[PDB]
Amino acid sequence: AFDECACYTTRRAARQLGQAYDRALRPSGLTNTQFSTLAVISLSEGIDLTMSELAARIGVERTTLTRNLEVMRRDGLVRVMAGCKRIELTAKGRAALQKAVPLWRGVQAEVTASVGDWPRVRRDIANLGQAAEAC
Amino acid sequence: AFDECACYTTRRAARQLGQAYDRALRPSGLTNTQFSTLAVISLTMSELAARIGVERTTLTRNLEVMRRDGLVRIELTAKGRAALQKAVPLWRGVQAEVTASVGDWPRVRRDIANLGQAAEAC
Repeated sequence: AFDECACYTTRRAARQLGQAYDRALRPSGLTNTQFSTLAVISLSEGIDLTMSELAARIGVERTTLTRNLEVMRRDGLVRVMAGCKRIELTAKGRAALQKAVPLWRGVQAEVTASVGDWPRVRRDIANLGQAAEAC
Repeated sequence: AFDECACYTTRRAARQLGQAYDRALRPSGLTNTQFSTLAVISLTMSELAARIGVERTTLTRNLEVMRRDGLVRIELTAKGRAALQKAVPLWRGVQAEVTASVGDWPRVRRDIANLGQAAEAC
């Protein structure tokens, strides 16, 4: 019975989430990962960060992050100079993020309504991940 | 507050897990995805990719290496089935090790599946 594999189900879930979050964020012109990195930057501001230090925070691989960061800076959402690396939010980035928030907020509410207590489940999942990590 | 983001939390947890499973699967010579493709086939592409939970490009390149390793032909080969069977007890030992981090695994599993399921509906 492989249907219950923690890795499998969580992986399958996360992907479906990525799809729905992408769909919902369509109008803001952001992908879930892009939106994520932006949010992170808007939170931490620019700032000097390692690509691995950033990729880990968003929960992606360096290659994926970097490639995305490229398409993002290429689109004038972020400004990336040398520090490590200096990443900054552009006015346009702030705009897209601001526009994306309500969209992300709607899908978040619609998705986490499938569980009795989201905070509970979230913490569990995260605890499950950190558990895996420490393994 | 983007910490509570269901997409982030899951993606991160998923990654950490995939890594842990990779680590446990080593003796067999498989990755988690490779194991998950074998596992599925024993049971179209976008059809398959969607079920194991990976992108088409990912699935296809993985399918490439695996058929290159003689694991698949889609038919599992003798070697494919063997590679799968060897991984089983390993996956089991880690499946038990990880899920002990939660009170009722079946419940939290349901919640996670419901989560992705909720997304799918959208």
